[PDB]
Amino acid sequence: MNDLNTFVKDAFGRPYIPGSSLKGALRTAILNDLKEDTKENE
RNA sequence: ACGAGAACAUACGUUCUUUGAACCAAGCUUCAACUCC
Repeated sequence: MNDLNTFVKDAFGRPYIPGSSLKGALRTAILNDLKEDTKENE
């Protein structure tokens, strides 16, 4: 009935949000033009 | 009964002296620990 998923923590065991997460969020927000933006978008 | 007989082209002597396989150059670029029920 219980299966816990915990938050990401650094080596000191004190949590933080990595910057790749926020860049993924802003990339999802910016890319509301057409889905043509590949892995060499400047 | 030879323009012949006898006679080492031999002795000595460092392929050696000086000389950076160097100079320049981000293991980096783009990525949501995630979706479904």
